[PDB]
This record gives sequence, structure tokens and C-alpha cells, in this order.
Amino acid sequence: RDKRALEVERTVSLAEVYAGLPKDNGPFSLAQEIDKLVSQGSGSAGSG
Amino acid sequence: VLTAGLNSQQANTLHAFLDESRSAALSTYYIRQVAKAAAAIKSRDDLY
Amino acid sequence: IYATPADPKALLSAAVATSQGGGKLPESFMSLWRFPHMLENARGMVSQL
Repeated sequence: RDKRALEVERTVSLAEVYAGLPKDNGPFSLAQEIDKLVSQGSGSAGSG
Repeated sequence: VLTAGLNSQQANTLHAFLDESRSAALSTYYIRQVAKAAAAIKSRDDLY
Repeated sequence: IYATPADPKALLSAAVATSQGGGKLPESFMSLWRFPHMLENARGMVSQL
């Protein structure tokens, strides 16, 4: 059953995911939300 | 009128708050005034 | 369109292996392992036998 599998790679930007969320999921700029969350004692960004 | 003016993120934050606050209050009331003696509920954990 | 003819010398050794008996001489797996490796495994397998 052992077969050589196709060995593949993929590079993922999370900034692309967050900026890419459907409007109802709260898309956001990752670097900017981080600065706000770090400067604030708490918070969140995006959803789900 | 005031909760109606909230950012949806704030609105969700509000609800999280109110819900945690309300169960503490209602759980307490229930145990002292509503619960039947037969259900030996002494604390919020027994209520669970 | 036209298949390359099977090499008759191999057809013969296959025909012989079948006529020699045994019968259950199954198609081997299109193996990823080279001979030296498989040889060591087969050897350990037989020494257990």
C-alpha cells in the first residue's frame, strides 16, 4: 500500500487570510490590529 | 439607546459581559429563593 | 497504436514458471525499494521461516 506520495509545499501569509476574510467575518490588516492589541490591554480582531 | 450605538465588536463585548454578570445574579437568586429543598443545591456548582 | 511486442524470452520464463507448478506466483508490487534492501528483508523473512 506504500506509495510514493507527491511531496508538495505551500507558503501561507496570514496577513492575506485576515485581509481576505468575507466582510461578515471582519477582514483586517494584521500588522495594524497587532499594534492596537499590543498597545491596549486587550481586544480581538476578526471572527470565527 | 446606548447599546444600539455600539460597534459590533463592542456589542459582542457587551453581551459577553452582561451574560456573565446575569448568570451570577440569577444563579444566586435561584438558589436562595427558587430552588426546592429536595434538590440539595448549596452552591452554583450543585445548580449545574 | 501498436504495442511493442513482448520480449519472447520473458514470455518463456513466465510460461515455465507457471508450468513448473507453485501457481501462486503473484504479481509483485511496483516497489519503491532497491534490490539490496529488499534482499535483506527477504533474507530475514526466510530465516524466520
